[PDB]
Amino acid sequence: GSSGSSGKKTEWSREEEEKLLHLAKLMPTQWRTIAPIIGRTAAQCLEHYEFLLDKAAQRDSGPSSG
Repeated sequence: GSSGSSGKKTEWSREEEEKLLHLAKLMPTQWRTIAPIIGRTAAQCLEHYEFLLDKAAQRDSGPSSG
């Protein structure tokens, strides 16, 4: 039981992201630590992070054959 209003949901910001990509890469197996280091929960950090990776690819910007 919920409503389409602010509260349960949580939108990230350029800042939260930038730092996320950094930490995530630093310790991809320490979400339990990055969570409290960023502000969001382990699940939130991982969930959001992973989402970014895919989001980036989708971006029209063509990938760099590597």
